[PDB]
Amino acid sequence: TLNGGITDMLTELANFEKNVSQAIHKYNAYRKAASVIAKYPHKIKSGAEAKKLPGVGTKIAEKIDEFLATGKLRKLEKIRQDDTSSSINFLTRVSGIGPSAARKFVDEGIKTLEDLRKNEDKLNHHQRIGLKYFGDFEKRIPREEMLQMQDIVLNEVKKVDSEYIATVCGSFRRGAESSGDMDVLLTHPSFTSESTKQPKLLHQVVEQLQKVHFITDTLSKGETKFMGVCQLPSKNDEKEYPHRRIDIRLIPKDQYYCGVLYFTGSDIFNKNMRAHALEKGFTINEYTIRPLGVTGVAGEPLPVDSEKDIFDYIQWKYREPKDRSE
DNA sequence: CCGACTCGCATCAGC
DNA sequence: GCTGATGCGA
DNA sequence: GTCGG
Ligand SMILES: Cc1cn([C@H]2C[C@H](O)[C@@H](COP(=O)(O)NP(=O)(O)OP(=O)(O)O)O2)c(=O)[nH]c1=O
Ligand SMILES: [Mg+2]
Ligand SMILES: [Mg+2]
Ligand code: NA
Ligand code: NA
Repeated sequence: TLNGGITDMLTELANFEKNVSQAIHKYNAYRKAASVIAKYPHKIKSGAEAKKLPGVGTKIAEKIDEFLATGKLRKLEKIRQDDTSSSINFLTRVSGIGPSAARKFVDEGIKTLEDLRKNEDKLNHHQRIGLKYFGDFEKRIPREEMLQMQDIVLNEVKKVDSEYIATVCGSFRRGAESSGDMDVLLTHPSFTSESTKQPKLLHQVVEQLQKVHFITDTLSKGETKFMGVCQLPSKNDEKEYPHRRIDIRLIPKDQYYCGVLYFTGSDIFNKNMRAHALEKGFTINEYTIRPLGVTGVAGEPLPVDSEKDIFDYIQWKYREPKDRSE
């Protein structure tokens, strides 16, 4: 990271606009600029140099020049001193508490960690578990642990039905040396885009993982998406592993490649690829890639037989998962 | 100059 | 209960 | 906040 200081500054500004200003497009603007600078293979010398990159306009160019000259940003220094901003930015770090709820909690005088802990009855379920594992959820997961978790999930899933296929995506599939959480794609031949020949396909998997005490908590749970908490087993006299966030996503089996492309990421890579898809006259979700008729409505799903096919349509060279970490 | 920047689950308002 | 919007998150 | 039209 040749420009770590610059990208940190931009990320912190992105978090401000998202959590405090509640301006999601400014959040995305700052995160795009941070991303494009992160992969820039030179140590940036000026805001003008950075301005040539796509996503870096005039305003960010000015802030880069201020940072390079002084090592600080006065706009950020003020934001850090603001109490409401500081309180909201902290509260939103609890999973389940977004910008809206964070601002509402502050109005009611709930703005610290002990505040949250004494007002548990004013949290919904997701928020209560997010508070419960606040410390754990901010810890990274070494790939070594990710490999153990993959081993458990894939085997427990096989025990339920051998026709399941569990694929670990996210930063792990991109080959990250450490991950923020675990992301699992799930397929079963009974569930396709044409029909669902078996009920509770995701349920049975979740229940099995609970049965062996891998899954410990549930944030949300529906037909196709599970969002919860898991933990590795520790041997005798060991300090326990931290509790980890786990997402499980059931996708129609015939729509695997669109699914695995989506969940592999990164999130900014997905935004860029889908934006590029639009400019090429296609639209992409986790299910399909569809053309746009000039009238502006999506047409019928095009044939997809690999991840590369999706790249081919929008005229991108194929990029390995390890080169999608934007 | 300025419109525009994919979806699942929880929860709530309105009927 | 159903529908559609909002919040939050992947 | 940025940018393509
Ligand atoms: C947050 C987010 C995620 N995704 C997709 C891309 C991610 O790689 C995938 C899993 O989300 P994640 O676990 O929050 N991101 P990650 O696995 O790439 O990185 P890490 O968990 O922080 O290590 O979901 C989106 O398509 N839009 C999003 O806004
Ligand atoms: Mg992840
Ligand atoms: Mg995740
Ligand atoms: Na630029
Ligand atoms: Na949060």
